[PDB]
Amino acid sequence: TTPLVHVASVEKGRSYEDFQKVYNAIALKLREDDEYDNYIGYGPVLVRLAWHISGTWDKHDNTGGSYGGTYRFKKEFNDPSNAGLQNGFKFLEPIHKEFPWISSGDLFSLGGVTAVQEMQGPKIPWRCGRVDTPEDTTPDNGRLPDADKDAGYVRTFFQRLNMNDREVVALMGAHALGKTHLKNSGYEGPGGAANNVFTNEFYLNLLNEDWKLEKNDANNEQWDSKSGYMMLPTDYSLIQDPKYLSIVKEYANDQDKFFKDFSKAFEKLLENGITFPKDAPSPFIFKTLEEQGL
Amino acid sequence: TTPLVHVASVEKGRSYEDFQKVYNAIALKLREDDEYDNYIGYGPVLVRLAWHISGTWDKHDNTGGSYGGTYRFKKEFNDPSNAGLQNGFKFLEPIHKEFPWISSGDLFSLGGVTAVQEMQGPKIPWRCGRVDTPEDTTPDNGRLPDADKDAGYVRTFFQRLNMNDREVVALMGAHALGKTHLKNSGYEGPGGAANNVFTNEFYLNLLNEDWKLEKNDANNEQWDSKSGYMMLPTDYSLIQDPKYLSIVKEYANDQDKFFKDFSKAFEKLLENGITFPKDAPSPFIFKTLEEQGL
Amino acid sequence: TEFKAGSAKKGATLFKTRCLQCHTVEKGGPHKVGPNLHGIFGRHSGQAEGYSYTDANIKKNVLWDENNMSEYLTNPKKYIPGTKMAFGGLKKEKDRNDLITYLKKACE
Amino acid sequence: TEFKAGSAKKGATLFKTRCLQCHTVEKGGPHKVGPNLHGIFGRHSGQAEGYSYTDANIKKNVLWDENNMSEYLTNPKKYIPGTKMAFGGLKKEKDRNDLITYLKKACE
Ligand code: HEC
Ligand code: HEC
Ligand code: HEC
Ligand code: HEC
Ligand SMILES: Cc1ccc(N)c(C)c1
Ligand SMILES: Cc1ccc(N)c(C)c1
Repeated sequence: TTPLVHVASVEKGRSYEDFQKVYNAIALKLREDDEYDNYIGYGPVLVRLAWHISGTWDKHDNTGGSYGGTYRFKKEFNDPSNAGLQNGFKFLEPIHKEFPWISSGDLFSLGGVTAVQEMQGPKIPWRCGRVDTPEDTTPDNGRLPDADKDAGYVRTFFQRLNMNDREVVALMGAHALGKTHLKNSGYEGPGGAANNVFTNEFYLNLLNEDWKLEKNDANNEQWDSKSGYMMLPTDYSLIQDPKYLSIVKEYANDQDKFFKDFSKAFEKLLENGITFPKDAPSPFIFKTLEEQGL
Repeated sequence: TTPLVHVASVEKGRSYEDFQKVYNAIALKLREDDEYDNYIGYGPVLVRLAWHISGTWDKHDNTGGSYGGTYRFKKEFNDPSNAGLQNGFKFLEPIHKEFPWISSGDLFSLGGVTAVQEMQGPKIPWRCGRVDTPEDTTPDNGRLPDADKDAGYVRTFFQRLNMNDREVVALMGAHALGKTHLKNSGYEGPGGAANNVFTNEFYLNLLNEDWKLEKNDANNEQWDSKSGYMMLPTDYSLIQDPKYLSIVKEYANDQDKFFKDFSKAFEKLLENGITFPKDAPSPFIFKTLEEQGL
Repeated sequence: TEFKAGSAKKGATLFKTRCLQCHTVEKGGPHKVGPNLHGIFGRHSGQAEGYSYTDANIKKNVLWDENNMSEYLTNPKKYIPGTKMAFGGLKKEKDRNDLITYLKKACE
Repeated sequence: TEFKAGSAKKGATLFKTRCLQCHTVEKGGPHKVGPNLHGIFGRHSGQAEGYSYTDANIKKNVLWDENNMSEYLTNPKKYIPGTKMAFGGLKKEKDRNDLITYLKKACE
């Protein structure tokens, strides 16, 4: 029967100038709603949403992945256990109503892309063609990484997402955006000062901040800094593992190297499980709101 | 020595894309501070500002107009025809600092064009090349019309602006936007329900409402309707005069015609006194925010 | 629910400036440029008596709830093409939440 | 001046939920990722007493008053490129009207 084949089918009569409009609507709503989560913005929750829906992918049976966009169905997410993402969705469906022609998968993939570029991040090529598939396909959770694990778990997990050491250290750079909410995951606190700005501060803190193993009120252990910063054990595992420790120090010295790598990785993650027919156009590169005078 | 010759020279290395940047900045700030004047916005005052600037033109000796764009002090804003315009200048100078390359006249005219289009008006072609001038070029008071006159006054006044009968009934339709202010002009109230949405309500309200002469708190007379509306004596003269009345009814039955003729009239008004070279670019038709996805 | 709850005290001030001129609220309200807004939540579009609606307003026959309202109020001509309601549209979700919060109680 | 001021209360949150992670408000405050922000009005483009500072900002050496520095928080990379000031920002005039008022008073 072979693993599933998800083929990118572009929305009808839709080109670059259409998805740029959607991009803009996302980016402006980011700027209109700045009071979310003690003035952090919907930036972080949108980058996580894209990661989470692209993270259920399984290269062995080609199940899950961003293509499906089946995540609007309730069976998908338990809510909680993956808590915090219900805000990411409540941010997008008015934009889904402004543009009812775009597929769900395309939407919160673009939102994940729009969020980064607006948060001073690198420019990430994005593609259209992901199609909603709730019928017969609703990826069960438990496919997503636990927080309390280590470098062995991370490495063996991301190979399922077809990611090598370099890619997963790059994608972990996103954990400089936002914070952990104790009410959602069981961990509390940010791991950086700039929570709404895409930088390399992540790799800097790991190597330059001192960390103590501390319990939180949710009884789970974590690494906490003197500055008030924190890290997940999965994040802290990256300085524990020598192969991971090498790549970490590189992005700490060169931020531009990280921007090029995150772009390559984060795009790959979004396009995982999708076979693009050769008649499909080159990946879009969207202009930000700043370079449009806005 | 012949009347003053004003040649339109574009700023150094400027094009279409550069000006939409300013347009977008204006259109956005127009949306941001929407609390101004009891949620009417800076829409009307930007339109009026453009009118008042262009309204200083004299076709006899070619003085005034929007070319020079050089007046910082219309004899101070308190008593004469210009009261309330200082709020429009305060809207523009933060936009003028991020674009110090743009001229005053262009920023004054474009700001007028931007407001009309953003208030769902017609598309108004705009041109660049206005150059700033020194002190001895400053237009003065007494150039603009008084509110309480008759149709004979309006006719002979707009002659100086090179505007015929049809071209003034079109422009007076702009008085569907905003309201008169007693603290400013000496007249109080709106002449319509939609003050921040460009329509032909001015012409419908004019001959479908019941108007009666009444004295406001500034002891000036005006035409009020029982729906709470008001019309300047100059506005009401447009149905007193038969030649004006025929056009008023026309725009009342056809808004699409009114939009078409307003654009030609408004563009002409903002372009009076300008000599455009032949190697100069074609007029600009800018994209609105709603067209860019906003 | 997807929409949030705002303030009727800053939702009424938003009504007195942007809506009150075209719309009344309380029982037996006089028909202005727009109809009387009372019992609008739970009734179909353009079903208030004694008012002349455009076709397009009645045609969609949507049932006004607290969410599809905010969709119509951000772009009145986009949600119902051909409507004769002239309004710029609310672009701040707060303004939409605060107003509907007021409209929910004002229009009980 | 041409730039108004806001209430002395609301944006105290906008210093603690927004600018607290970097800037301190007290006399001789301990330096963080940002310098001790006190006496800022009347002082220079990055005095930064006892704190690491790139050349990219004292470039201007312009005093920080209410007027000249209103473009400072709208887009940092725009008014002083190549800097290390990285923050989300605010695009509405109210918030800028606000935060200055507390660092016009508590930064005396
Ligand atoms: C906030 C500023 C506003 C709210 C909230 C509503 N309006 Fe209006 N309104 C106006 C007209 C001419 C109509 C009828 C249009 C047509 O039938 O095609 C309406 C209608 C509504 C409705 C729909 C009611 C129904 O379908 O039964 C709602 C929910 C509504 N209005 C709420 C006029 C105007 C207007 C004139 C200048 C303004 C500023 C507003 N409306 C603004 C609001
Ligand atoms: C870090 C996460 C910051 C946030 C959030 C804000 N600021 Fe900032 N500030 C930060 C740094 C790293 C620096 C200077 C260091 C360098 O090398 O450039 C500053 C500096 C300022 C200054 C000028 C200081 C001086 O001596 O002239 C000002 C006036 C200032 N910061 C204000 C400010 C405001 C108003 C903020 C939020 C609304 C804000 N900062 C956020 C780091 C960070
Ligand atoms: C490419 C992006 C990306 C990847 C890959 C990623 N995350 Fe995250 N994650 C985010 C973002 C962005 C946030 C911040 C969300 C917020 O602040 O609400 C986040 C937050 C979290 C949170 C806290 C959420 C909350 O509401 O408290 C947990 C737990 C978490 N991540 C676990 C993981 C683990 C474990 C891995 C891998 C082993 C991982 N994530 C990989 C983007 C990512
Ligand atoms: C093309 C545009 C245009 C033309 C032409 C025009 N006006 Fe107006 N005028 C406006 C707008 C828009 C306003 C509303 C300003 C506001 O609401 O702040 C206004 C307002 C006014 C006001 C009141 C301002 C206040 O603050 O109360 C007066 C007085 C006035 N106009 C006089 C005139 C007279 C007299 C004429 C012609 C005989 C004229 N204008 C022609 C656009 C125009
Ligand atoms: C800055 C940051 C972002 C995300 C997460 N999960 C953490 C711990 C820190
Ligand atoms: C609707 C309106 C707007 C402005 C002015 N000036 C008048 C008389 C009516």
